Amino acid sequence: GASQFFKDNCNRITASLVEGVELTKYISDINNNTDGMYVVSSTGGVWRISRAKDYPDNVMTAEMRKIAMAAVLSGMRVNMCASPASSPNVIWAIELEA
Amino acid sequence: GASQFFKDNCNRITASLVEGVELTKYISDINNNTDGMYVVSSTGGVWRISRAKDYPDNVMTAEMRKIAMAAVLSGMRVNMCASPASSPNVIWAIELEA
Amino acid sequence: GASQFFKDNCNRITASLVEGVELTKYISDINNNTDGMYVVSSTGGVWRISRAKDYPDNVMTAEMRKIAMAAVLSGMRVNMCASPASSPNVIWAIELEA
Amino acid sequence: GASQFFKDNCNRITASLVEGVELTKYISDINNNTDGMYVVSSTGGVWRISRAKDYPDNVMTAEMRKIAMAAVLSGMRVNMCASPASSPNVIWAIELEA
Amino acid sequence: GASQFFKDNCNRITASLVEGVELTKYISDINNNTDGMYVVSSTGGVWRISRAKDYPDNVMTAEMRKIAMAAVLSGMRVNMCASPASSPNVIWAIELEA
Ligand code: NA
Ligand code: NA
Repeated sequence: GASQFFKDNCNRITASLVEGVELTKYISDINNNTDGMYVVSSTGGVWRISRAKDYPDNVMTAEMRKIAMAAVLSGMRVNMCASPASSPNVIWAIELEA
Repeated sequence: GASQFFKDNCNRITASLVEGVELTKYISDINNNTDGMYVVSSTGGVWRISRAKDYPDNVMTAEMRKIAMAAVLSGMRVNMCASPASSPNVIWAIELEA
Repeated sequence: GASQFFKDNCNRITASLVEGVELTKYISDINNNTDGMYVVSSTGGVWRISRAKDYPDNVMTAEMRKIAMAAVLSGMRVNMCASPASSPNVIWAIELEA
Repeated sequence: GASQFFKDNCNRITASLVEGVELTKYISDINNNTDGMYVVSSTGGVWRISRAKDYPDNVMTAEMRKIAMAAVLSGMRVNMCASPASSPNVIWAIELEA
Repeated sequence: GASQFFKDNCNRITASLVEGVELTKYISDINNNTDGMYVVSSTGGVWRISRAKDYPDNVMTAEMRKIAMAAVLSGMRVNMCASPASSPNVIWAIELEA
């Protein structure tokens, strides 16, 4: 049950809408090769959270990390818009649902 | 119900007062043409949260994001003072109520 | 009740001590004329939270906002040292109590 | 009680190990000549939390603030390596305990 | 247990995967010899959280510290990828598990 606004914003062949995901793992990694921020779902799916140096994307990425860590802490579900082209798929948008 | 203070400030300007809103979705988006931070109400109404690069407004915008996210986690209601100029309407002021 | 330390530091020449305040609203506002961060108590008293652009005061002002929002979320009471020279009165020190 | 590691790092005559402290107030002050962040224990003990502009102490001092806040909100105890003179004392290290 | 993703990435013979660690202390230290951020587990094992002055690694190390603090606050277990060459061992990746 992603909002219709969230669905409308991720409605293209080059992006994957994924709905009602339970995230159960939140990962920070600064190892070589695998550095980044990730989440893993109850199913075992993995996404990478985008990072960005400057404004405005640095506001949105910081909020993606807060959404991700709140979902893992609370068990709230998220809906995601993600790039299918990248492995793990990179999150382009995320929706935290009560 | 909105504080008299908050109602008076919103009544100064042409923006519209919205009371007792229950926010159920919080969105961060870095897609190409819908980038931003947004909230979705229990009735499906959508608003964008103000963005600002610089001081002092970036203080207030950061707190609007925290108020948004707290309302979504807690189910606390919010009152908004929202501009109709844009789609979705932009939150110019918000009040978290316990 | 306010700590002796908090009370001793609130210089009565320049400010007044307010004890055992229950804050029930937290407001962020970016409108042109009512610009700022505020709190509203259970009795309708309003106060403006101080902001600063530079270190070190912006460490303290960030923590005033965290105390304010935590009090509204939790119902924990605060004590304030507030200047009466503006309306709303401005908070120059705040003490969150467990 | 304090970890052996924490005790080991605070084992000198000029700083005191203080264990099982209940913090019940958390103060932000920007007033003339008392500005700073402080905590008050259940028995009336006062400490200033250190402040630092630059890396790496800006990381640790920000974490000391979050530890103090969390202790006040949760009632979790802390252990401190602190100065041994009259209140208010300074803090060299702080351990939040579950 | 560790996600398959997490386990796959802790793949240097010089590194150690530790699973299902319950962290019970979170330390901020600004002493001269021992400055840093640490966690202590329910069995007394100690680790140092990595630090980084600059983007991008400072995004991940900030999230390491949020993961550690959340774990101590909630009792949620963590999985770590850590380096034995050090005393205390240094965390190069960490997975918070709901
Ligand atoms: Na006075
Ligand atoms: Na000592």
